[PDB]
Amino acid sequence: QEPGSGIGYPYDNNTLPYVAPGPTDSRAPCPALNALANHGYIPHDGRAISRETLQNAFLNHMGIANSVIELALTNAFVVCEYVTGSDCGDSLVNLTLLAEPHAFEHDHSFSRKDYKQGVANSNDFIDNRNFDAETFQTSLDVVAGKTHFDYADMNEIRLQRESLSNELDFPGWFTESKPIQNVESGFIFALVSDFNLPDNDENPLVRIDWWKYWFTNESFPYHLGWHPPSPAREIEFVTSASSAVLAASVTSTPSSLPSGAIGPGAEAVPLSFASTMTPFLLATNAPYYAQDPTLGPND
Ligand code: HEM
Ligand SMILES: *[C@@H]1O[C@H](CO)[C@@H](O[C@@H]2O[C@H](CO)[C@@H](O[C@@H]3O[C@H](CO)[C@@H](O)[C@H](O)[C@@H]3O)[C@H](O)[C@H]2NC(C)=O)[C@H](O)[C@H]1NC(C)=O
Ligand SMILES: *[C@@H]1O[C@H](CO)[C@@H](O[C@@H]2O[C@H](CO)[C@@H](O)[C@H](O)[C@H]2NC(C)=O)[C@H](O)[C@H]1NC(C)=O
Ligand SMILES: *[C@H]1O[C@H](CO)[C@@H](O)[C@H](O)[C@@H]1O[C@H]1O[C@H](CO)[C@@H](O)[C@H](O)[C@@H]1O
Ligand SMILES: *[C@@H]1O[C@H](CO)[C@@H](O)[C@H](O)[C@H]1NC(C)=O
Ligand SMILES: *[C@H]1O[C@H](CO)[C@@H](O)[C@H](O)[C@@H]1O
Ligand SMILES: *[C@H]1O[C@H](CO)[C@@H](O)[C@H](O)[C@@H]1O
Ligand SMILES: *[C@H]1O[C@H](CO)[C@@H](O)[C@H](O)[C@@H]1O
Ligand SMILES: *[C@H]1O[C@H](CO)[C@@H](O)[C@H](O)[C@@H]1O
Ligand SMILES: *[C@H]1O[C@H](CO)[C@@H](O)[C@H](O)[C@@H]1O
Ligand SMILES: *[C@H]1O[C@H](CO)[C@@H](O)[C@H](O)[C@@H]1O
Ligand SMILES: *[C@H]1O[C@H](CO)[C@@H](O)[C@H](O)[C@@H]1O
Ligand SMILES: *[C@H]1O[C@H](CO)[C@@H](O)[C@H](O)[C@@H]1O
Ligand SMILES: *[C@H]1O[C@H](CO)[C@@H](O)[C@H](O)[C@@H]1O
Ligand SMILES: *[C@H]1O[C@H](CO)[C@@H](O)[C@H](O)[C@@H]1O
Ligand SMILES: [Mn+2]
Repeated sequence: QEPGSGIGYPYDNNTLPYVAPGPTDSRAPCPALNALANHGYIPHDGRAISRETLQNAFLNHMGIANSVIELALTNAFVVCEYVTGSDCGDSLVNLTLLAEPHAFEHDHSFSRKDYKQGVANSNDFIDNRNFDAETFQTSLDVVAGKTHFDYADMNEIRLQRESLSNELDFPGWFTESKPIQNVESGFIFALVSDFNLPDNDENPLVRIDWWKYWFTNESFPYHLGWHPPSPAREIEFVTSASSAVLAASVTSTPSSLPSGAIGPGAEAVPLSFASTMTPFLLATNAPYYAQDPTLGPND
């Protein structure tokens, strides 16, 4: 928000306004990075981004400590080298390359379509990067009629998403990605769980309106009483939440689930790609921005 608005005070004392991305701006498959870029906490054009830029942006404007993004930074730069063909040093070329499929970007996302979702031909691909309202609605419908959801609910959501993706993706494309997705499940609990409840650290409950605002608008739900977590969330919270999601009991099992879908997931680790492997072509779509309604500087 505008620095003088005081909307972030006293959790964020140095805010910048929301600015919608233009047609030439680079955006990510990540709702967090997109929100940061929309506010210029990382470059608004989504290009040439250093580790420290990202660390400071997450810590000072989102209440997310350095520990939370340590692996994410490692993987971002691995994907950058893979996509571009050369070492990206400490300048991430752009955000768009992060939508390289079967890498950091993965299938059965909460709010994005899959790279080969519903395509009639093997070589075809679609926008697996921009926010997709229809996809996100499939996630929200699992918790329809609710204001909050827990670990068990999140587990049901990711299962529903896995089921839908396995059915809709071109035969052979679907690849389960529990370790990455459920770090991201942990991310959701870290950012938009209801810290106003007395037991937030034992059984954090996500506020659905906060989640919906963040994802749909790619800006921060301050108007709904949200603020950056204080103290900043640490990696321990995230991986514990991740483990708790996958450990939660399933009361409704979707069909067409991949093998081993229900149960614990592997620890997320650094990505690696063969030097001979050519990257998949990136979707070229203009960056998404909210239009119903469009957002003002303080939204
Ligand atoms: C530099 C650090 C980060 C990088 C490089 C990064 C990168 C990515 C990428 C490539 C995806 C796409 C995966 C997919 O859904 O197919 C993604 C998704 C996601 N990111 Fe990040 N991320 C970072 C930090 C964060 C943080 C700190 C949060 C929140 C605390 C966050 C929230 C999310 C969520 C919730 C998704 C899932 C979106 C969905 O499934 O629709 N990210 N991120
Ligand atoms: C973000 O950065 C990535 C990585 O540099 C960009 O993707 C790449 O964009 C270039 C065009 O600037 C593509 O190069 C072209 O390749 C085709 C086919 O090989 C060739 O006919 C052209 O002569 C040109 O060399 C490249 O394919 C593409 N990489 C991938 C894997 O898709 C991306 O455009 C950037 N996005 C934004 C919004 O800045
Ligand atoms: C995206 O952001 C917009 C702008 O903040 C939200 O629309 C506002 O919703 C709040 C509810 O707290 C109201 O006070 C305002 O009257 C709304 N403004 C306008 C112009 O509609 C919108 O709800 C957000 N989207 C989601 C899905 O959360
Ligand atoms: C991205 O651009 C490519 C051409 O540069 C196309 O081959 C792709 O289909 C894709 O096009 C989509 O996004 C662009 C924005 O760059 C739009 O102009 C197209 O209408 C399409 O949605
Ligand atoms: C914001 O400023 C107030 C008043 O000086 C201060 O008490 C608070 O600690 C500041 N917040 C942060 C996160 O620095
Ligand atoms: C989130 O983190 C937990 C603990 O590392 C994993 O078990 C899960 O697969 C996901 O990566
Ligand atoms: C989440 O998981 C990690 C290991 O993946 C632990 O280090 C952390 O304490 C938390 O249990
Ligand atoms: C790890 O941390 C999470 C979040 O604080 C808890 O919900 C979980 O029970 C475990 O202690
Ligand atoms: C990962 O961590 C969670 C929360 O502590 C457990 O529920 C799970 O069994 C696994 O150890
Ligand atoms: C986890 O617990 C539920 C009860 O809520 C059962 O339905 C399920 O079989 C599993 O034991
Ligand atoms: C068991 O409970 C879950 C909530 O965790 C529901 O999603 C499901 O429909 C069933 O009632
Ligand atoms: C749906 O069915 C699976 C087994 O296929 C269970 O693990 C789950 O608890 C739910 O009842
Ligand atoms: C229970 O919930 C699962 C996942 O949301 C559905 O796939 C199933 O149809 C039932 O409603
Ligand atoms: C990481 O691991 C892969 C193997 O999957 C190698 O191809 C790469 O060179 C790096 O060592
Ligand atoms: C987004 O842009 C529209 C104009 O199309 C405005 O009505 C709105 O206030 C927001 O700035
Ligand atoms: Mn995805």
